[PDB]
Amino acid sequence: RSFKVTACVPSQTRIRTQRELQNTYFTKLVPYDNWFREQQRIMKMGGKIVKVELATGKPGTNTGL
Amino acid sequence: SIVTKSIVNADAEARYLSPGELDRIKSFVTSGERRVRIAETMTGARERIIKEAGNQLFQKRPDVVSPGGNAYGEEMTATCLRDLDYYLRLITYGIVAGDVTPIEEIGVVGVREMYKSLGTPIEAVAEGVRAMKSVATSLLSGEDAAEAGAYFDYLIGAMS
Amino acid sequence: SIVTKSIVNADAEARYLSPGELDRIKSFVTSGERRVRIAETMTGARERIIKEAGNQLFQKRPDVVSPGGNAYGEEMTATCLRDLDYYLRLITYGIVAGDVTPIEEIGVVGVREMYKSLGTPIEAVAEGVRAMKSVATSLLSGEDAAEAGAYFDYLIGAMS
Amino acid sequence: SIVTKSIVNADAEARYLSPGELDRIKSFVTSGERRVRIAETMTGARERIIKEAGNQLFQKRPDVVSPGGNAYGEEMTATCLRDLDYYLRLITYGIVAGDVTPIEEIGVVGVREMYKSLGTPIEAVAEGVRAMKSVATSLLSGEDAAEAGAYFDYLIGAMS
Amino acid sequence: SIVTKSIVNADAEARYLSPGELDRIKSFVTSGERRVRIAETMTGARERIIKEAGNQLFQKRPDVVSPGGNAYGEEMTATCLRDLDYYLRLITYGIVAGDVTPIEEIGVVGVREMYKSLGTPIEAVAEGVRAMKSVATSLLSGEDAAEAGAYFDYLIGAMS
Amino acid sequence: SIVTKSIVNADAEARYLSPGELDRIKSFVTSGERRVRIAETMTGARERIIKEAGNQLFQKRPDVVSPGGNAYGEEMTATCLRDLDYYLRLITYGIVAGDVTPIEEIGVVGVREMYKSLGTPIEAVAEGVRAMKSVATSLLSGEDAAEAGAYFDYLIGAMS
Amino acid sequence: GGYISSKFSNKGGNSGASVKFSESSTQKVIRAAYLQVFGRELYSGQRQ
Amino acid sequence: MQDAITSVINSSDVQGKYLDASAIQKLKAYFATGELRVRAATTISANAANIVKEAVAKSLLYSDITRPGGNMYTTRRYAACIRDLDYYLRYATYAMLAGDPSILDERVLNGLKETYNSLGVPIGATVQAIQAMKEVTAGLVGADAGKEMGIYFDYICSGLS
Amino acid sequence: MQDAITSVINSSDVQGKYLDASAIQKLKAYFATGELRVRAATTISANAANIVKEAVAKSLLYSDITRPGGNMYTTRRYAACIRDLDYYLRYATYAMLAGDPSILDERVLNGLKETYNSLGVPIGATVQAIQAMKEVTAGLVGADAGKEMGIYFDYICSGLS
Amino acid sequence: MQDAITSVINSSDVQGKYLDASAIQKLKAYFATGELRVRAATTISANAANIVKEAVAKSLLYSDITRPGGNMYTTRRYAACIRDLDYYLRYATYAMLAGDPSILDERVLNGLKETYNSLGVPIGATVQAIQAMKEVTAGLVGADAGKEMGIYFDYICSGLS
Amino acid sequence: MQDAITSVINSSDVQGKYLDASAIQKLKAYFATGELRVRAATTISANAANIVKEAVAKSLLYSDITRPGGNMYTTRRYAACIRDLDYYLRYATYAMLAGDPSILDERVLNGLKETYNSLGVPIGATVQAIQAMKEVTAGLVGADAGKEMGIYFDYICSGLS
Amino acid sequence: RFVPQEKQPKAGDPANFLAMAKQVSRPANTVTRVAL
Ligand SMILES: *[C@H](C)[C@H]1/C(=C/c2[nH]c(/C=C3N=C(/C=C4\NC(=O)C(CC)=C4C)C(C)=C\3CCC(=O)O)c(CCC(=O)O)c2C)NC(=O)[C@@H]1C
Ligand SMILES: CCC1=C(C)/C(=C/C2=NC(=C\c3[nH]c(/C=C4\NC(=O)[C@H](C)[C@H]4CC)c(C)c3CCC(=O)O)/C(CCC(=O)O)=C2C)NC1=O
Ligand SMILES: CCC1=C(C)/C(=C/C2=NC(=C\c3[nH]c(/C=C4\NC(=O)[C@H](C)[C@H]4CC)c(C)c3CCC(=O)O)/C(CCC(=O)O)=C2C)NC1=O
Ligand SMILES: CCC1=C(C)/C(=C/C2=NC(=C\c3[nH]c(/C=C4\NC(=O)[C@H](C)[C@H]4CC)c(C)c3CCC(=O)O)/C(CCC(=O)O)=C2C)NC1=O
Ligand SMILES: CCC1=C(C)/C(=C/C2=NC(=C\c3[nH]c(/C=C4\NC(=O)[C@H](C)[C@H]4CC)c(C)c3CCC(=O)O)/C(CCC(=O)O)=C2C)NC1=O
Ligand SMILES: CCC1=C(C)/C(=C/C2=NC(=C\c3[nH]c(/C=C4\NC(=O)[C@H](C)[C@H]4CC)c(C)c3CCC(=O)O)/C(CCC(=O)O)=C2C)NC1=O
Ligand SMILES: CCC1=C(C)/C(=C/C2=NC(=C\c3[nH]c(/C=C4\NC(=O)[C@H](C)[C@H]4CC)c(C)c3CCC(=O)O)/C(CCC(=O)O)=C2C)NC1=O
Ligand SMILES: CCC1=C(C)/C(=C/C2=NC(=C\c3[nH]c(/C=C4\NC(=O)[C@H](C)[C@H]4CC)c(C)c3CCC(=O)O)/C(CCC(=O)O)=C2C)NC1=O
Ligand SMILES: CCC1=C(C)/C(=C/C2=NC(=C\c3[nH]c(/C=C4\NC(=O)[C@H](C)[C@H]4CC)c(C)c3CCC(=O)O)/C(CCC(=O)O)=C2C)NC1=O
Ligand SMILES: CCC1=C(C)/C(=C/C2=NC(=C\c3[nH]c(/C=C4\NC(=O)[C@H](C)[C@H]4CC)c(C)c3CCC(=O)O)/C(CCC(=O)O)=C2C)NC1=O
Repeated sequence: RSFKVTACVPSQTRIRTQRELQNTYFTKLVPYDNWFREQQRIMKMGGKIVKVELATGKPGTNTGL
Repeated sequence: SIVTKSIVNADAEARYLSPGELDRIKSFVTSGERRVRIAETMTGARERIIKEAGNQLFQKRPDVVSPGGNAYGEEMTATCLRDLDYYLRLITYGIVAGDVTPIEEIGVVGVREMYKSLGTPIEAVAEGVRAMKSVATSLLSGEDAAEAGAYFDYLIGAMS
Repeated sequence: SIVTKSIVNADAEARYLSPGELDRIKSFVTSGERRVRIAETMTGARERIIKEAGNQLFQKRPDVVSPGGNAYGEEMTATCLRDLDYYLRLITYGIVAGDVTPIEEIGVVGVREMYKSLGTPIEAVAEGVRAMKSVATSLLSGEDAAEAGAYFDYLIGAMS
Repeated sequence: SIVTKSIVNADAEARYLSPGELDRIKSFVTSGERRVRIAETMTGARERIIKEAGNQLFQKRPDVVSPGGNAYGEEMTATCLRDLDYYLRLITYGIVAGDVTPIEEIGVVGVREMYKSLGTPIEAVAEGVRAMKSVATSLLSGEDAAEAGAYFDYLIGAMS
Repeated sequence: SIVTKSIVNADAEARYLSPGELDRIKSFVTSGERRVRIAETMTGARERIIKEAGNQLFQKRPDVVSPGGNAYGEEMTATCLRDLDYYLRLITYGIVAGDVTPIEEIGVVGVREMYKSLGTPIEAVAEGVRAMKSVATSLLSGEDAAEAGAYFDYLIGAMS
Repeated sequence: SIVTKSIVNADAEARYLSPGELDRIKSFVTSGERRVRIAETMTGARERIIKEAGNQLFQKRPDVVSPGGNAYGEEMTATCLRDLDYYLRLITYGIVAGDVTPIEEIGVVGVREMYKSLGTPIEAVAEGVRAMKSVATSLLSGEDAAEAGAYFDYLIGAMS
Repeated sequence: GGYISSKFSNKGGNSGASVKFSESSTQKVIRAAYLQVFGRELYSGQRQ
Repeated sequence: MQDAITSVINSSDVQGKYLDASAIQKLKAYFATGELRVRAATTISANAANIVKEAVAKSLLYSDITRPGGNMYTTRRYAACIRDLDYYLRYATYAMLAGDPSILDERVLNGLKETYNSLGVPIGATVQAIQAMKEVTAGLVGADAGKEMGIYFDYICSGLS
Repeated sequence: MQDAITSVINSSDVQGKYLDASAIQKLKAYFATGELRVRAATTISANAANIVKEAVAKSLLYSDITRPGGNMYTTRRYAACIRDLDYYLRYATYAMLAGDPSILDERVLNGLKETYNSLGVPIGATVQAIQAMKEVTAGLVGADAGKEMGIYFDYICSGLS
Repeated sequence: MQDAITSVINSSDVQGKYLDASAIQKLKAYFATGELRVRAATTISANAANIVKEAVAKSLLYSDITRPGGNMYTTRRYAACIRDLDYYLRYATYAMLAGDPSILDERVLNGLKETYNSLGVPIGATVQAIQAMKEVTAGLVGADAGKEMGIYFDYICSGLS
Repeated sequence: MQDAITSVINSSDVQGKYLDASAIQKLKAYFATGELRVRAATTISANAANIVKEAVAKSLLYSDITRPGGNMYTTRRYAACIRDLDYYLRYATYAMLAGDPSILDERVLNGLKETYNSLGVPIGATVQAIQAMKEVTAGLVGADAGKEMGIYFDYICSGLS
Repeated sequence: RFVPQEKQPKAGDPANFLAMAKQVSRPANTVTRVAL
């Protein structure tokens, strides 16, 4: 049950002399049971959630996760 | 199911499923023509199991029938049989599945939340479920209730 | 054993044991008489197994007897037949314990770095267990060869 | 290249390149023609450095030629020459860059999971390429066989 | 030094040393016979440097030694010339290491927090070092100008 | 602000607001008419504060107004005041919010990279914003010179 | 090959890729990830 | 993450000027209504579970999604939903003291719009629930603070729809 | 990840009907041929490092694709595509026991299309490798279960091409 | 991350050939100009602050981009102007030492069309900042390698625009 | 077919009561916005070959999809794809004219979710084309009526995803 | 004290040791094998 986020987050307080292109464009896959503790982490950072996608199976299926 | 729990465990070890567990699926499929009698007997007594286990519960906890509990009135004792029937509509989904993977995702995973959110104490809910799975063990055979009664009594410790 | 997978995979979620996993416990203590007769017969002909499956292994892979290989001379082939007797003993533990785990801990999790530090080929002993299972399933019964031959099949399938 | 190893050594700490490090690049440019003279001596004398040193490997390890082993006389010993010819090609890729990584990314990164699936002793390749570069140092000089000597020994310590 | 961080970059990957940086150690130790020759010239004329770097500083920023400034007094300059004498000790440590981590671990890391506390301005001590850079590069020839002035650059750009 | 700090601290523990913290906001809102007239004490006299600290900065440091310095000429001097005009606007935002949180996100988090790139000395700004402090608190009252001056003294130590 | 998902319209990957430099720069992150969480190098039959 | 005092600061900063007389007329308007916002913050956070147990009772408890065929029979899906409607009560009361809808934007509204489309749940049942949450919360805190909490409920409601 | 047993459980609770008569012969069809699958899935694990011996040696070993210039010529690209074939066998055997290809499109087929068009992997070489490994399993499990294994092998090749 | 040294390794590998005599003179073509890149890379590294001040002074510092409402108005953003301009200078001299613009497409020009769009950074301003940075580093190096430096700056500006 | 007039007829008829005040507040809101919706339905029908063009020329041309390999390579796939995007826009304007998405529940979202997975149509690209067609339409009709299509454009996207 | 665990008798399984000497030919020459 994995999602597929794509997240644009800026650097809040620090001016990072290394590149950190990947630290502004997490387009990772997060599973369902730990997305919502993870979604608030981007949300408290001031990031922007662009899209979320169901990379796994069908919604509404109440068994088999 | 027991097929489903074995293959997700073998994915975690990143190997094929073990010959210890391959006995169990082989034991599940020779008992696949053993599990189906438990499923059909609960069809023939689902109007008999629930209508007796309510009064078994209401003689154990008559705080519910008193005015002020969460099932008081004829419109309110409808759900205190309907939520019990819904749990009888969960075991037969997992008798033939063998284990608790349809028991969890329909019944268990947030059941501390919504009965608190509806105001019903789950200790009364688990009591009638325990009152249910004394009558269903007496209805089934001594060999049927030896394993399904162990499977019956998961839900009482899972709820409360 | 059967408990050692189940007592760990339910401790990690910090729950009590699910009654699908209590089938796995029930599932065998009824097989513990049948699991004990086979390892008594395996130990009872453990000299005939190593002297036969060690013999025609070298008709299949004659390289390790040949000079330039590791087991040149009788002083190393008898050292080589220690690992045949060790793995025969580790089969008989795993049949009695019931599943995959005691042969995995004692004789598997270092063998890509033990045998590389010894310089011996890691694939050639994997040929020998298929002959060790050839002589063993040739001497036991037919109904236990689907059980006892499969515990051989794990220590093949994680060796090569 | 030694240019390419220098940038990622500076880009990890997000830095412009050190002028002591540009001395290594400026020494690499004025000694760039010398390494091309090293590489043509290998490619010109390829047919005397492969059939000899492979035969040194077969004299050191006569396990290889014998049946039951990895090689056999008609083409399997011939294709263990071309699987040995690839590494001499990778050394000549490595010495003209002044760097290890043309030996790395083509012929190091997955050789253990390759040759276990191919069924050859990976240590015999390492003893074979040790026999390859023992005669390669005596080929060209005593001066140029030291800083090209530093790229010979790495592939020995990559197989094991 | 180069050798003490080529260890750590190779230790945290748990690898042995690559031969690319073994060139970097080998080119460093044959440069050791000429880098200490720079440091013997630097410590031989420290009193010619420190007296001249004081008078090139105090003409540029005359407010710090005029009263109302921090270095006012007969002895308060004598500590403040000594506080600039320490950076000549460290640059001779940075010359013989070929590196800048003895500048870093000794004379960089908390240098903003000292002079904020003591009250001297942080750029005014940095302007003495570029005044010290103009005389110490005038002590040496052309090929020792950039090799000494690079470590002078790093102490300027860190404090400012 | 105190409203912003009390939410974000209480959001991270997933709790509502404490009654100790709700009376913090309740006194903060009702005293907001006190703080806005401290803000209009400065913006009513902003063009005098710039001009007096304009004369007070170039007296104590005349190299920035000198030819060669970074504010030389009637347009190149016009800018340094206009930069001081920004910091009246920033500190007036800080008294209104009751915190240095609009000082952070607007004004102070990148000054150590900006003026090093722009060539102006940060300590030249750090006295001009300190001469701003002496001309402001003479115009304010007694008690709020500790209140507004804490936003002044935050801009000194975060500058230098 | 780069970030394959979230298309990232221009990439000059050189998908032929005889020698990339990027394989060593991602091999030693993986070895350092094992070296911190397990604290040691893992055995070769165990690394997922 | 901002509040109504710093949003007036930010609307004056990005325009350019100082605290002009239009902003002080806006800022003094916040300090007058800020007294009632605290006295309605406590009586929501007292009855935070009592609101959401009644707001589900107006619209959701006997409908399409209790007879089999919808979102909530699966016990995790109903318990997420009571927990989702709990967090609307927390963030609107975070929006009530802060005096702006922009705290709801960087905490609720940006992510949640595309998940509910992707997870197949109805937004139309959610906006029916928050409007049912609006008609009970005005009864608890009083009507005059109900016009305050009716703003940020609608910003969730217009934002999700 | 869910099997055919959970799938008929999934299609029975959601409409409000009990465990009816028509669901039983879907399960009895599973319970009839489920004894065949445990005889099948053990023998694949006997040859799980031996099918991949034959996987290269039938269609990939002494070909021009392995000759320098092709896609399968590097040691980092060789060993990455034996594990990429070994995973396609192991997840097939999970589906051999599932009675369902619904372990494939969660863990195998989720990003597998776009990662081969981007990495330069030829699609036609894989389906000439995977469909070649259908018939060697037909000599190891017998006639009928290889035709059952040919369903999920074609479900790979329907979901790869 | 291909060097011009490694590019002729990349072409000679996929031919299946050794170090060809055509590849020898191509390596000597890089080795001849390699003296004129090491002597020009020291000038850039000693003038990185002495270039990027003079690139923003020609095109950036007095416009509607440093006013309030401008994109680089506050010093949180102005420090992320110079540093995001410093990457285009620090990676310019990186490919100058390699003679190959493949470093720019893997490390720099990777998501920058997409990243600057979803922050609000105008691409039409920073394309002029690079071209103003090209005309100042041409005089600091000379017309030999300033021809060679200048082919990377529009190469950045091609995929950025 | 349920108009927003006829929707509150049917919700009043299932109770069998007359029109209350809160039902009339749906009508008098709907009678207020009558002239706004009629102005939008004219200017879409005068531009319905250009709204369908600037949606696909923004989001889908020169992409993966118009290139050979997936789903819009041939012309008959392109004619079928512009047949859908014309029909979505023509069915969105009826819900703008009705004020109820029951047209989209009855005439569009019946077989469409099932027939796209059954055909191999990418839902994730055609949920983007209607999403790209919204801000063309919100600019073409004016943002007062541009906030009116956004309920009924994304009612397709709530159903089709 | 000298035994504990040893099956000394290799005895019968050995031995072959026929052995062989192997020649050298060019790798490039298609000995390696090229399918298609
Ligand atoms: C377009 C950018 C996307 C796309 C379109 C596409 N669709 C089809 C096939 C069909 N489309 C429909 C659509 C509808 N039926 C309805 O009732 C309504 C509501 C008014 C709609 C929108 C139907 C029924 C079909 C199948 C029958 C037919 O002949 O068209 C195709 C053709 C597929 C093929 O293989 O030929 C295409 C290309 N597909 C894409 O790639 C885009 C994401
Ligand atoms: C190595 C390849 C690479 C680069 C270059 C890169 C840049 C980059 N520039 C950024 C921001 C920024 N970039 C600018 C850019 C500019 N200011 C202007 O006015 C001009 C138009 C332009 C420079 C001339 C600004 C103002 C910000 C801050 C706004 C934001 O947070 O995005 C950020 C956001 C994080 C932060 O710095 O706070 C990144 C990651 N990322 C990468 O991976
Ligand atoms: C409990 C798990 C376990 C096992 C099974 C084991 C075997 C084992 N094999 C050994 C040596 C060895 N074992 C072999 C065996 C073989 N090489 C081959 O070519 C064949 C494939 C195979 C036998 C047919 C050989 C050749 C040596 C000697 C290695 C040498 O002399 O370099 C030794 C050291 C010698 C001794 O103590 O007598 C042990 C302990 N050790 C363990 O810890
Ligand atoms: C440059 C990076 C690189 C390497 C290293 C590489 C190796 C490689 N070695 C191979 C085979 C082989 N390699 C050997 C080698 C040996 N057997 C022995 O007895 C000896 C101990 C040993 C070498 C001295 C043999 C016998 C085969 C054929 C195996 C078979 O056909 O089953 C093959 C398969 C056939 C071929 O295409 O040549 C490859 C691809 N390919 C690459 O792209
Ligand atoms: C090697 C590492 C190292 C550093 C960095 C160091 C700094 C240092 N500078 C000091 C004092 C001082 N340093 C100065 C320096 C100056 N006044 C000026 O106006 C000029 C800008 C500047 C020097 C050119 C002055 C005036 C004092 C005395 C401060 C006082 O007594 O109030 C002191 C206190 C006196 C003491 O403890 O001996 C220390 C520790 N000592 C070290 O061992
Ligand atoms: C609100 C946050 C904020 C800050 C801090 C800021 C600084 C800032 N100061 C600037 C220039 C400048 N700033 C100064 C100011 C000074 N130089 C001096 O010599 C004086 C000592 C000193 C003032 C105390 C001058 C003279 C320039 C122009 C320098 C040049 O053009 O080379 C510039 C470039 C041109 C411009 O003003 O648009 C910026 C962006 N801008 C901002 O938006
Ligand atoms: C199949 C999975 C499933 C679960 C777990 C479930 C729980 C569940 N029980 C409910 C109500 C209820 N459940 C009960 C049952 C009880 N309360 C009592 O006091 C009795 C003692 C006790 C039974 C032991 C009652 C009385 C209600 C309605 C509560 C109310 O109207 O206030 C409701 C809200 C109404 C509805 O839509 O059904 C849910 C979702 N429903 C499900 O479909
Ligand atoms: C604080 C900002 C924020 C919001 C608002 C939010 C929503 C959110 N709602 C979710 C699930 C859910 N929400 C519902 C909601 C409902 N069921 C119904 O019938 C009603 C229409 C509605 C509520 C009464 C359902 C059925 C699911 C499960 C659907 C799924 O499994 O994806 C999930 C996935 C797991 C989780 O609960 O954490 C998130 C992340 N997340 C956030 O971070
Ligand atoms: C569990 C489900 C699953 C599968 C099936 C899977 C495949 C997979 N194959 C990959 C690469 C690869 N796949 C191949 C494939 C092949 N080479 C050939 O000769 C043939 C065309 C084909 C034979 C199978 C090659 C060569 C690469 C590496 C690309 C490279 O060399 O850079 C990669 C990229 C990462 C890497 O291995 O470097 C993934 C993720 N991943 C998964 O998670
Ligand atoms: C194999 C069958 C096949 C056809 C028929 C086909 C047509 C086709 N032509 C296109 C564009 C185009 N086609 C043309 C061609 C022309 N306009 C002129 O004035 C020229 C005289 C004329 C050439 C005959 C132009 C100019 C565009 C770009 C239109 C635009 O970008 O607005 C596009 C959109 C871009 C894309 O995704 O590919 C398609 C799909 N593609 C195909 O794969």
